[PDB]
Amino acid sequence: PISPIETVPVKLKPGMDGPKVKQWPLTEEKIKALVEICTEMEKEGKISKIGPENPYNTPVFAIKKKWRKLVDFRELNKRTQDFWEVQLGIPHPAGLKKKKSVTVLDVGDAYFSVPLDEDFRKYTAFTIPIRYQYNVLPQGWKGSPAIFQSSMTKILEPFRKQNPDIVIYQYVDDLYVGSDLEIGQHRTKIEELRQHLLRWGLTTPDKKHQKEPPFLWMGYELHPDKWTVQPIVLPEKDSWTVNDICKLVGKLNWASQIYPGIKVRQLSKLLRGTKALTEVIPLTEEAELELAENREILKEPVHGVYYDPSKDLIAEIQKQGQGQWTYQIYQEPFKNLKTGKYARMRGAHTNDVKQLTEAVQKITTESIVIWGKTPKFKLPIQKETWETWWTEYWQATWIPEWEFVNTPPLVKLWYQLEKEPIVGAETFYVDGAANRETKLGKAGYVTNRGRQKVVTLTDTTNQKTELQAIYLALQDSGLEVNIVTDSQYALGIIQAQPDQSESELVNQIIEQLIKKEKVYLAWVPAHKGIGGNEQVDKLVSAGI
Amino acid sequence: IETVPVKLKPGMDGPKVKQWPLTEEKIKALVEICTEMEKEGKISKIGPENPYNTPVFAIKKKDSTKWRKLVDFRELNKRTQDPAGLKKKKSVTVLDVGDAYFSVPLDEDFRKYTAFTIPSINNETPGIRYQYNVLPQGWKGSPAIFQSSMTKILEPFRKQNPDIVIYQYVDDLYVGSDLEIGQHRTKIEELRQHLLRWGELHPDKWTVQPIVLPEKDSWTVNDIQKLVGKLNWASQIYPGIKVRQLSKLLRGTKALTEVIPLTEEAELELAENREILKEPVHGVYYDPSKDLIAEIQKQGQGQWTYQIYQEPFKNLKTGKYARAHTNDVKQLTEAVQKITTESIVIWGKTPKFKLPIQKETWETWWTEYWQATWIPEWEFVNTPPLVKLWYQ
DNA sequence: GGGGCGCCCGAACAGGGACT
DNA sequence: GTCCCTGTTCGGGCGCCC
Ligand SMILES: Nc1nc(=O)n([C@@H]2CS[C@H](COP(=O)(O)OP(=O)(O)OP(=O)(O)O)O2)cc1F
Ligand SMILES: [Mg+2]
Repeated sequence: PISPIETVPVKLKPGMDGPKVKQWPLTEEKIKALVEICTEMEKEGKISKIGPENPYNTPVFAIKKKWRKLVDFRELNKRTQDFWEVQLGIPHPAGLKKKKSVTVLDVGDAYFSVPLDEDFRKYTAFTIPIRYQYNVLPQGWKGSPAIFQSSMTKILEPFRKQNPDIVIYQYVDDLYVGSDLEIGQHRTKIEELRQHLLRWGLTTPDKKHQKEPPFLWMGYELHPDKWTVQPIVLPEKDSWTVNDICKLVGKLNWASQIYPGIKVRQLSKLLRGTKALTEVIPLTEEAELELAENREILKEPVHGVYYDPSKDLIAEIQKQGQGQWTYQIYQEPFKNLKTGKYARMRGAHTNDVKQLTEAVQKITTESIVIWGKTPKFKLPIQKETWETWWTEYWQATWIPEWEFVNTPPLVKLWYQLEKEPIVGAETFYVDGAANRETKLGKAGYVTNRGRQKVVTLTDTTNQKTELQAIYLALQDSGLEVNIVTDSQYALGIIQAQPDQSESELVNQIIEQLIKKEKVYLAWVPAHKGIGGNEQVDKLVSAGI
Repeated sequence: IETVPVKLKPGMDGPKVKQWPLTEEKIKALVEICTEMEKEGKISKIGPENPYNTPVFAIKKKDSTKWRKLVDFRELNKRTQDPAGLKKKKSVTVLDVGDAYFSVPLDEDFRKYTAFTIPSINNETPGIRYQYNVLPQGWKGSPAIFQSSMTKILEPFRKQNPDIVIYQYVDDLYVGSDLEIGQHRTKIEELRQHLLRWGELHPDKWTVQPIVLPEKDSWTVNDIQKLVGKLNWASQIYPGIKVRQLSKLLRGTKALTEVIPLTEEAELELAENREILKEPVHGVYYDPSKDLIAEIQKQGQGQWTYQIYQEPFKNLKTGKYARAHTNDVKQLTEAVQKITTESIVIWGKTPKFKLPIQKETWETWWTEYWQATWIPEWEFVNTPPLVKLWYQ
């Protein structure tokens, strides 16, 4: 039936007009289901028969759930005004509190219970192969979701006012209703809620009225003291395509919310060169191995718990290598609220302290969404490793309240640049130059002990020659070395202490830095005739 | 009362900025404040057919169990059509006159651009959207439309106290006097009383941070190399800086820890440069049609340095901000509030900040430490570690 | 066909440094 | 100015919910 709620006024974008698009041919299985649906809707006021005074038309079709009627308004959606979406995210079971009594209700034929603006009905014209227009929200129009969600909220607002301590999780037409009443009195409230919805035209079919645990909700099963995800099944192909791995990436990601340990780096690295979805791809050993690891952790049984506002939130992070991080959030040990992974690579060059600081940031934001507060952290990093980093590093960086957890692999800084120049260490003056024309270059050094080397490079860049020279000085020096450079580019990278990089060359440099006992890197302004930055400049620029 | 028409700059839409996640605290406070504002008719509920949005949050002022709603209107302000003695005073008190604005209605056809959205914990519900019916706190237009009404209110107090400077910046009234602190406070209370019947800073203790060169009885090649790079940079700000003699000590290819005795020339050149750094920066004129730009460098140990300029190397001001369990982001957040305050007092305008912090770090936590009623523009940078040595 | 959030990727900017 | 390298956004695809 149809809500007496006020319609929501809606326009086309300025200077535009409704869709005029031919209905494409359609199998009869569908045509039968269409007219079945349309004769009832038309009977009920939800659609009206139009004439030839309606120029517009938009294709319609169906897919099976019973049947769902759809309309390909891709063209109308283009001409319609913008909406601010009111759905800001997805409720998560781990943010639910323990409730004495629980109900889950679905609203029956939701969209078709909300009236569409009169001045806009004409644009919704569609034709069954009979012509109709919509008097209610259509499935396929881009305005239907927000208009539904907002209307629902107006409709629930009075009930929520009158019943501040009944919690109603409202996800489109889905209602989870929780109370601290005994089932008798809870059921009385539910009935009050259902008559409230019915007054506004929204039915709640007993068919989808769940009264006993486990409740089915948002892809989960909610038991009274625990929650679980509904079964996940990974493809078992032998030949894999882009679109197949994506199905696997996606499903793993979804699992990672409650299955600790999941990893998807190598699988993801596969999807890089591809230009189209059909390509098949060799499951590299690195990736094929990952698959099995994940595939193994899924077989084990798993569950989260609910939220007790009167205890603390604790997030505990673990390192998995290759810039991969896993975490678990809990209030009581081995009773997870939920889990997750972090795996984003930010920057050409980074180290494990930065990545850990990014995982903390992510987890903090996610926790604020779900529980409205920050967790306390448990991290594989020494209170003193952190302070070293926080001291030397030039950026503001910070981690909220945390204690160390010696669960390796511990996060560590892999080398430290000296603060003062090194006595009894040979001084290298390095430099590089490149030619923008020919792409030819040179990198070399000159040392206070009389050593001098110049290496010619091909297909290079100025910045590269500059890193090449530093690398060269690292290669030909003892376990202690002073290096003087005039490159802000190179000094900037090395001073931030990366342990991993997208650049092979920086990786090679990193390996050298870890080998060394002591490195002091110092900067001077170029072309100011500083010796013997000046002397190595002549060398590497000659012929360049 | 009847409303004043207001437009956007031509060829500009309203703001469409996504609401960020709030803590339980801030949401509870916001829902309290909003329901009351909706009773008093100051805001109305709206739908998703209004396509505009602007972030809201809330700050717990002082220790007081009173929250203040805070709408980030920076975007809308960018898109809204368009007191020298105050920096001298012994004391300036900052008053929050924001709620005065709620008494003036707001052009109906403009209200839609003031839309905002209250999130829920764990997305229990979709957002609740409101728009303003009155002059909103934080909006550029609010002090404009209200000025004539603000003048009428103040004019008598200004008469009776001509030594007192009152300056307004959006929600803020800056009140400056040379009174000893007891009679100052009494006067402030006096101005508060006057405001009621309608409906602590110390500017001349603001020091600047000069570039300064180390003093040493013996200099290594490294020392001199640092020195010359620093001087060579500084020469971009003080073109009289000279580096020729000192640089000539680094002829050859020498060990970093080799000791170099300074020549007579080099000592003189160093002595000149020392003096040149005293002599104030020449030729820097504040241009109000240009952005104020602020850079901050982290010096460590609770030390922060900053410069305000509009053109590269043309500094209007340069400063330092000083403070175990230190919180960098807090410190940074406090530093930008301090700098903004100075900048308003000195020029009545808010600088665009270049923040030495990663975006996500900053965006994760800065609302935890914010106490101002305004919010400055900002952008995030990767400080080349060179410049952090320059203001050492 | 629609809206939401998530994840990964690469395209198109926007900066600042080094160079003819 | 140009190239280079780095950052950010924003629109692809897939997952999941209705
Ligand atoms: N793929 C979907 N597209 C949609 O536009 N919807 C929208 C948002 S929720 C609304 C549900 O409409 P209906 O209530 O007729 O859906 P239903 O048949 O699942 O539920 P019911 O049997 O009517 O109680 O349809 C749902 C989808 F799953
Ligand atoms: Mg339904």
